[PDB]
Amino acid sequence: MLTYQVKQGDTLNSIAADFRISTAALLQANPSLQAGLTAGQSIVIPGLPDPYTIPYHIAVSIGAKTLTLSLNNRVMKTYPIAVGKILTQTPTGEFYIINRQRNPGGPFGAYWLSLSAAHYGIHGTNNPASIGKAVSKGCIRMHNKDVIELASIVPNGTRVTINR
Amino acid sequence: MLTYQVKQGDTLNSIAADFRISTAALLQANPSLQAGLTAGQSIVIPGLPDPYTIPYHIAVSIGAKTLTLSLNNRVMKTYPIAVGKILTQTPTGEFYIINRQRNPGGPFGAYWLSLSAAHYGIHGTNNPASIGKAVSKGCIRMHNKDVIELASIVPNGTRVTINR
Repeated sequence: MLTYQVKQGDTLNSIAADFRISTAALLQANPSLQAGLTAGQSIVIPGLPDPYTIPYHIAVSIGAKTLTLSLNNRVMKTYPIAVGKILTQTPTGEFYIINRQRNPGGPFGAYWLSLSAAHYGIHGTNNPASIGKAVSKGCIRMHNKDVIELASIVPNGTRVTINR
Repeated sequence: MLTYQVKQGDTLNSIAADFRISTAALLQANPSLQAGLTAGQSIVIPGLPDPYTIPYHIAVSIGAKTLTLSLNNRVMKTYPIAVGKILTQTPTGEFYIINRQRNPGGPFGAYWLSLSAAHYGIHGTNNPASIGKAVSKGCIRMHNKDVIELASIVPNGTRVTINR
C-alpha cells in the first residue's frame, strides 16, 4: 500500500536500493507499467503499509539535534541524536522506516533501523559521547536505550521527516 | 476530525490563516484547551474531515510539472501543471484542500481550490501558455478543463502531497 512518487533523476535501481528490495520482485512486479522510468508517476512498494495509516510520525531537527516521536499529531518523546558532519550531512526531506535489525553491534550499537535512503539509517552507538554532535557519516545516532525504545514502538512504514 | 500538530511559532491567527478559518470560531470553539497554545500538542481543524476517510490522494511533482490524482492508491488521472518560479516557488510538503470557489475568473480561471498554506491554491488560468512552466507566484495552475474535472471529483479535506 505504500506509494512512492518517482522523482526526477531516480532510476529503477536507486529506488530499489532506497527501499531495500529487488528491482524485479514486485517493483516491476508490483508495478506492471514499469517499462521505462516515469518521473511524476506513482508506484507501489510491496513490503510496506500505507504510511498515512501509521499514526506515528518521526521528526528530526539537524540544528537542534533532536528526534521527536509523535502519535496522532501529539509529541510523545524527544531524544538527543548525533547527525552527520558538515561534509557528510544527514540528508533532509521525507523518508520512511524500511527495515530493522536488533543488535548489529560495532558502531551501530543496540539496533539498526533503515531509512528509505540507500546506506542511511537510525541506529545506536558504542560511542555514546558522540550523541548531540555533528559527527557521523550521515546516519542519525541514538543512545542505545532510546533506539531500543524507538524500535520497539514504530512499525516499518513510519514517516521520518528531516529538517535543518 | 482533521488534526494538526502545533509547530514552534504557530499563533492562533497563523494557524487560522492556513486553514481559512476564524480564530474564535471555529478554532477556539473546537479545541477548548486553547487558553494558551503549546508546541507539540494536537488541535482539530473545524470544517474538514479526517483526510484518511477520503480515499483520494493528490501527488504533485514540481520538477516533472505533473499533478496525479489517485484513488485507493491507484492513479486515476495525470495532469500538466504550472508551478512557482525559482524565486517564488511552490512549497513542498503535506497540504489539504480546504475550500473552493467556482469560476473565480481573472488569472484564476474556472476554479480556485485553497490549499492549507495561506494564499496558496490550485487554480485554473486565463494564461494557458503558462501550463507546464515554472512561472507562478507559487500556486499550482491547471488548464481550465482539468481543474473543473479535479474539483468535480475530490472533496475538501483531500491530501495534496507536493514533492520537488
